[PDB]
Amino acid sequence: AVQQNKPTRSKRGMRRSHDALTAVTSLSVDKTSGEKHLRHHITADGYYRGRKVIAK
Amino acid sequence: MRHRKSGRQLNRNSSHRQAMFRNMAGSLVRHEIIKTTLPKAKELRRVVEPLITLAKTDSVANRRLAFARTRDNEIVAKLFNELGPRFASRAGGYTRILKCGFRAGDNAPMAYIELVDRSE
Amino acid sequence: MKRTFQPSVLKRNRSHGFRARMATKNGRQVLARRRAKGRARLTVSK
Amino acid sequence: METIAKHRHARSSAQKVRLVADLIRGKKVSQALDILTYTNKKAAVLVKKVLESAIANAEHNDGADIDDLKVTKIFVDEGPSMKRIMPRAKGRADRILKRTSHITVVVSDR
RNA sequence: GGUUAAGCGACUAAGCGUACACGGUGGAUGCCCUGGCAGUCAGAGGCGAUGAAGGACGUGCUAAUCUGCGAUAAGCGUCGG
RNA sequence: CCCGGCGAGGGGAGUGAAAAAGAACCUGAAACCGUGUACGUACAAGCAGUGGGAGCACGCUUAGGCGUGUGACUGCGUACC
RNA sequence: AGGACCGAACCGACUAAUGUCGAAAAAUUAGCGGAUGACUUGUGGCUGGGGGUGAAAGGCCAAUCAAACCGGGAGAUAGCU
RNA sequence: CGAAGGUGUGCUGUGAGGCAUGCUGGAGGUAUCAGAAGUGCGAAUGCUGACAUAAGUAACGAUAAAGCGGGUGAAAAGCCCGCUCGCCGGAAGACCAAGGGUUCCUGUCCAACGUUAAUCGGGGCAGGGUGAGUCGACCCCUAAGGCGAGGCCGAAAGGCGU
RNA sequence: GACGACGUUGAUAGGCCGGGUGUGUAAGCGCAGCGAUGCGUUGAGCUAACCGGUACUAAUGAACCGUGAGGCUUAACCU
Repeated sequence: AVQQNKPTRSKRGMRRSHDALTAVTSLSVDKTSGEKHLRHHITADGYYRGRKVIAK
Repeated sequence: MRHRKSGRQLNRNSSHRQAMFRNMAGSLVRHEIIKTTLPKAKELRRVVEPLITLAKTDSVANRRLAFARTRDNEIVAKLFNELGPRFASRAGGYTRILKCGFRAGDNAPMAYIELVDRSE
Repeated sequence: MKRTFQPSVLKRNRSHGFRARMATKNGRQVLARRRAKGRARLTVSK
Repeated sequence: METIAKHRHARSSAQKVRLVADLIRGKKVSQALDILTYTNKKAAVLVKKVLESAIANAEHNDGADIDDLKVTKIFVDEGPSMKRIMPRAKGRADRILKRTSHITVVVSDR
């Protein structure tokens, strides 16, 4: 539970070698509305494969 | 170790779990759409689809059966009285899940459950 | 737990009050040191 | 022509804003707005509210061009601390310091 | 010029190291004074029941606190500058 | 004036000798923290330096080669009080 | 009638758990001993450091007690780090 | 037409150091030779201020419990309403004394505080509200008990007491 | 985190019809009983994850990283 001899800022870096946020670059474009949602999701205006699905 | 089990626990005791899925399914058919998280959406489906299955073949005894599982006759009033000819032909599924997005409250995978036949 | 300061103003007044501490000569020196050490609140006042 | 926007004293920590403002290093703006509109975090609330304020400083003060407009440098650097006192058990305290951070967004056409 | 094999063989760098350029936090150094200590020189060497030292509560154009003052309350009269 | 939540914060403009003097305000070191460029680095172990040293990268002279950065690999080497 | 029985309140702390950088500088869940007495609680007083008080443990005297705490002797003294 | 200080740089001395200079800096510095000391820091589990590390780990404070729709709004698991669900009920209900002293309420705001966000709050800004011949005290009467005119007693204070 | 099965050229999941399984004579009517209840309907009814099928819903066109015949020298075979 304790540290006896403080690790350098070197090894503090290499522990942070894998924290990097996964990119969500894979956007989609609508079939018959042309707008952009996230893939397998709905827009801000209720479109999903060219349908007013939620009408909100 | 879950190997070939089912019915996710959703981090509540069984007594709490069953009593929520009542009052979401009561809430589901009254407003016809709900926003929930993804698993509750994914597992309200496995609970509600018995109801409109056991309400096409209308009987006297099945009224209490959807009252023993519901204890809400106003929801039972919408069943059997509109839902009958609404679902004669759908041999099977009645929910088109929609993956909406992300809860700005606490980063949940939000979603949308509906009955299929929508015109309002 | 029953913590030590279970307060009052009736215990407080007749112990650490003005006329209590400015009764005797041994009390009076405290009132004549809190003066000279320049404290605002002399002993206890409401 | 070059322009810079800064949000000073953003109420978080340096590694919390370093992680999403690592992806938008060396990007164009419209792919950066689209990688920050759908990153589910709090720093993506922070700097995407400021990265759009940087392109405002182009279309208004510097180069109105936004289509082919790059982001050159972006580096979140530390700020002060709100040293409150946290109570730990058995009578002893704990000097918490609520962290605070500064972010620059630098926008130009290299 | 092509072909099989044999030997040898960089640029890759998730991060990390070092030097420079860049700030980031930080508030040390130099500089500054109506702050304070030690004394020289005279003067005083007391205030107090024709109500003290130290305080409370009020007073202005005012919300507050400091200074001053006290139902005549940031001030009255009086003789001067 | 633009952007923002008619927030915070910030970029221009105007004052000003200067806003890398802006109310957290003269000067602003070090620890610590990042940005960029250059080099080394994923078969090598060990007080992390020193002696030697290829290549690469640069300021240059004067084109013969020094200066600075890094430093593969190698010889020794078990911190201070 | 009972310093009588059973058992809540109230009280006390027996056993185990948990906790023991605690939710707490002595607790929480499961039980346990009593519960019209030599009991329990509230409020207002009295006693005082070689002194109080004690169904006596050197227990208690503001989480500290084989002599409390603050200031003053006093910058004690230290053949000792 | 740039003092000290800071920050690099080329030179220089056997070392402690010195001298010239680029940038930053914006008003003070001090030769030569001598005089006096709060005169040179790595340690003392030294003091003080600041910043690392463990670590983005642990934990979020009782294992009474949520779920949905609408609205306000820039953004809503937590705020306001409605609809059910679940928990306390010799209490986790409602009044009072103690003790706290605006903590109650409307408008408004989210920097900070609330172990999170927050339009909400016992938070900040502003205003408002507490109305008694009978309620409690003050007031008339004593207990335990404290002072204590004369007095007794004691180096002095002061102790006991009518 | 990996490995595996599918993504409308679909049985990968949920639903659904049936079967299987488990519990036992559902409810509601009528009869017998003043009544509790017993009988008939009725080995009915209800049935988590099990097995066999059915696309009813959910598993989209893309977008994306990954490229553009692969260095030096010698030998042995192509001519």
